[PDB]
Amino acid sequence: AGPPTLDPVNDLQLKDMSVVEGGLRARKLEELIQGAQCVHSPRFPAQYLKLRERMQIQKEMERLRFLLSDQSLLLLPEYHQRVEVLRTLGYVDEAGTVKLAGRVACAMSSHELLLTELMFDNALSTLRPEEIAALLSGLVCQSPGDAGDQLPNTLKQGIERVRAVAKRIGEVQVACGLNQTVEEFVGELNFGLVEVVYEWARGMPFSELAGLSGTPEGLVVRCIQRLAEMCRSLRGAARLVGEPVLGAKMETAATLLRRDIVFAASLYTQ
Amino acid sequence: VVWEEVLIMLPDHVSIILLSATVPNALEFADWIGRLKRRQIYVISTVTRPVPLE
Amino acid sequence: RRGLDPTGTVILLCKGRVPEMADLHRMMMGKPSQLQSQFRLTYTMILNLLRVDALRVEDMMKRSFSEFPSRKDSKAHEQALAELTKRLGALEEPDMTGQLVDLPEYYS
Amino acid sequence: KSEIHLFLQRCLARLRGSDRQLPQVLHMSELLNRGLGVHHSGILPILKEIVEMLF
Amino acid sequence: MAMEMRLPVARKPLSERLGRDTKKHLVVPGDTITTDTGFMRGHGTYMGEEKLIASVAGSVERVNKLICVKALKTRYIGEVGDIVVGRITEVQQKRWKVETNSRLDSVLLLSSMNLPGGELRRRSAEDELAMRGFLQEGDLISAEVQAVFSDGAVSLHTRSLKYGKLGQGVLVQVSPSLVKRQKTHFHDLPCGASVILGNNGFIWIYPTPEHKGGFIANLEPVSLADREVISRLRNCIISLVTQRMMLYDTSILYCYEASLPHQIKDILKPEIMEEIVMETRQRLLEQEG
Repeated sequence: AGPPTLDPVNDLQLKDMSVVEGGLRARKLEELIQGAQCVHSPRFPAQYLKLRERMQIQKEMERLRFLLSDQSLLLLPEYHQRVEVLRTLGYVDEAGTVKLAGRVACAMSSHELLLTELMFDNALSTLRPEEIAALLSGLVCQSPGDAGDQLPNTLKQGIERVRAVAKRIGEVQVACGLNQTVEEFVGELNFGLVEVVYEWARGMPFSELAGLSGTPEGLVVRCIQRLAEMCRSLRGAARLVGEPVLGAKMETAATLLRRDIVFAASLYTQ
Repeated sequence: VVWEEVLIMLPDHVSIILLSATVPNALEFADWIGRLKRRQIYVISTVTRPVPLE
Repeated sequence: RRGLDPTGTVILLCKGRVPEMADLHRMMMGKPSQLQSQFRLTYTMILNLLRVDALRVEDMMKRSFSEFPSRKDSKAHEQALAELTKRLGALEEPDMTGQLVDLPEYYS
Repeated sequence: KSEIHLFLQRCLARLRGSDRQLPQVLHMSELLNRGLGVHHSGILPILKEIVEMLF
Repeated sequence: MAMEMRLPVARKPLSERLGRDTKKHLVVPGDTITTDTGFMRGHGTYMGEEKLIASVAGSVERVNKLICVKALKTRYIGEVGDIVVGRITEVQQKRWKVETNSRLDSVLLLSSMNLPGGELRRRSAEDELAMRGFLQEGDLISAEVQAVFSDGAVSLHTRSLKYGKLGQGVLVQVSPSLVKRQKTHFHDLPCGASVILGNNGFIWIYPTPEHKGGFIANLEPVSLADREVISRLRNCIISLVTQRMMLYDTSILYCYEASLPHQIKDILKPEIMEEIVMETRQRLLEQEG
């Protein structure tokens, strides 16, 4: 009947719960098989083979349907986890219907999540245009961040009222099925180019601007023309909501930002 | 992802002319393009690059 | 250029230490990397495609290049499914009455 | 060098005087005078295409 | 034929027939809304002296910093990616003018139009002469809004296959606040006809396009069994739209099924409408609930 087989659990000291449990099923199944009825009847093997063949046939067709199925997609669970995070926030309500707050974010360019909550959570809409033209630089400045302690007392407050929104979106980001850390989410935001764009917007000549600023003046103009696009796209949102208190100081900032060195561009323009 | 998203969203009334530089597995990339769109593509490749350099 | 020079030269200048030639051969003499795919998802794509409704996220997902090694034989896949489902109906029902009652449990 | 100084004269002097004299443009046109050039995305685009114009 | 002549009946106010108490917050112009430290004004309100003053009758709806008042009667306001239906009222040199129940007119640019042919043949100034030939005065289109202008004007485009000039059918105009926002405003109801629920208040009912841009005329007689269905849906749409009901696919299907027992000609009475609206209300109550 078979030579004495080594114990998978005790002889080899494999103290795995799965191993012991699988062993117990094997002993129980052998005991139950010893009391089987179908082995005895006239044509057990033929109908057993028929049942086996039928089971393989069912398995083959269900495998073929699963191959040609939508659940076979790789990142579909990630898409669902990226939709539930878009639904916990009041953007999408139920099964493909978009709210009003979910229609403001569509007509933007970058940082839709962090910018719509800033428009709603009032932290910037009660400031002068020449300052909010400086805070919005922290999104797209793309430089190492070291601020200055000589800045006004409101800026040392103005910087953490957006990092709080970052530490309000990160928790729902992480605990929704996504694999992006909250800390590296706040690490995207840096404030290297925050003071320079301030004196730049107040209307002071660039000659000493480049001298005092500790950065080459080649990325400043690109950061400027990136900022002016989001300021041109926030007007459509302020118009959609119907709140011209911010849409007026933003229009003043937009007209206060357009200089002539920016438009110089190339040699044979005209 | 920019190129893939454009290529999928591009309609079927345009004849694209891809210009790579000796990409190895180019015999199935144009197969995929010719199958996504109901269009027929042709593949050209050369050897013996001129002005030899060491 | 297209013949507009005698020759050309590409000098490698190592200034700190030996350049570990064994990886030099992996780069100079070696076929280029295969054209892989880096399809990924972002909030911008979904937000833009949710407002207007002419496509779906599953359609751009499946019609991408990452699913190419899987969807190259789809038509054959449902054709084989149809043939195999037709082959399902040709099998008579195995006997389940009498002393063959325990047959499915025995098979399991 | 006369050709360089005349092409540069018709290139740079198309804008305001305050922008005409800046440390980046003098520190680049000086090395351009000797026949050198530095090209990267961290310089002004008008100074970016000048180098490839001369090259 | 008897030309029945009934007599007017006084209306019963307060809606006591069912009985409900509202839990909302209702305001009228001049009322002072919450005046806390910092809030943002919506559409329907304005600001005075340290006061948020409502400027239109309705109910306040706030999403987490925003006080606004939603009126119950307005005109259509355009939004990006919104299905609309309109009619040509002016044909200009380089544009048409379309009326879609908005505060202004809507412009259909020649640059955005599926010209006959439906493929890449040409676009030049020769088409400008015949553009005013096919899109004549008083035609029906079905397009999609492109963008919002700087004075509340809307530009709409027809860059698809499902959009373009429409054919035979009937039109029913209602207020542009009874159409429910969805993700599929195109429907193919299993009755014998279709419908487009325009977000601007235009309801278009036409028969199913048999099998399978205005290229086809198809000015041939429509079978008798299709008119009776279109008339049934026309009367049912009037019935549902009138009292309160918000319109979408299931309500119309439910009332259509509820309208079989008695004839299409006899449903114009105040009470037959009531006995159908109440039945649809309770069927929706026993299905959703």
